[PDB]
Amino acid sequence: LNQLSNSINAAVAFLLEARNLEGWWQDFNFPQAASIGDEWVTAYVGTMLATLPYAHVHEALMQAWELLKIRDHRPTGEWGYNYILCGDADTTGWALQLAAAVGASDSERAQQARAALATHLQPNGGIATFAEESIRAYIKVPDLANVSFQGWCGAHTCVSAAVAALPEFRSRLHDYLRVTQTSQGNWEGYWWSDHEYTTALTAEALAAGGQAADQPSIEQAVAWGLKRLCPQGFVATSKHPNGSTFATAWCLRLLLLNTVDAEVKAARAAAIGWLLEQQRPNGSWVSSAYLRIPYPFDRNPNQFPHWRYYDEIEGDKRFEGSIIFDHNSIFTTATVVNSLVKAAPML
Repeated sequence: LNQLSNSINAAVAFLLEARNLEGWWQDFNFPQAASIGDEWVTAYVGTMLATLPYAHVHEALMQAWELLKIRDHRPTGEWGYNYILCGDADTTGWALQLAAAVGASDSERAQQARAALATHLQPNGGIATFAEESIRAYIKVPDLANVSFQGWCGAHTCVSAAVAALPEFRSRLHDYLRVTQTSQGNWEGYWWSDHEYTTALTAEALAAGGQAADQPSIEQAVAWGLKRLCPQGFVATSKHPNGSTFATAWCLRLLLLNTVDAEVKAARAAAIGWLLEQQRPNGSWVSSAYLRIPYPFDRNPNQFPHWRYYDEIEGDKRFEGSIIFDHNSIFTTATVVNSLVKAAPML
């Protein structure tokens, strides 16, 4: 436990010191286009840090909420990737989770944002990231008149899973989240390479609902998570064959939804041990939060075989069909420390 405490405290120090002077957490980059994310990253990192019982962390969260309130430039009341992007449902969801942590769920901005988030609900019962009219105004791509946005404006399981953390959206999204579970027990996301993200968030939402009917689905997801974790205590990926910190943190969160099984308990202990070993001297973990950018018409990004990492491409390049990452390691570090704090009592 002493090791865990030092690891968590070093990560908290990194994250608080990694803010800019205004107080934003910034991460990800679309060079010479959308640039660096702030609203989305700050909402997410704030939410991750809400599990800490520290006064100075709660002060940082309250400042993060003030900064989000200052970003009131969109008429819908939504938030986005950063100032220059249009509003999106995922960002707005994470912002409302942060609002809940600082007791602002019934604030006028939170009510406005909640109403806007509700309009993204589709006929199939899932949440869409973008409204077509909004994202069409914002992007500058050739031949926009002959480009479908069926992918970017369709219902997304990763966003639905995140939004379902809000109790007031859980009932609306329940059936959609149930039908989208695979035969292997997991869910597949749209914007994310790692299925552990969407799978953990969906299983958490169903657990939080507490329906007896959903318990078999939750247990199937936990069984998938146990399979995904190697004996050494990591989730191996194509990009990180010796362990992704981001995928491992989300898998650790998934494995918390079973408190009785002895092998699941052992698996979490292996994951904690490995994550402790992987921590950098400055308190961070190595960047592995892989956000992918499908083509706007791509309904099935999990069946796109051409993914490349944007920073590794030589010559003239496009963001479509590429993968970007959290270059500052803030998004990854926030994810890992949250998983360690949540998992520590169940050792």
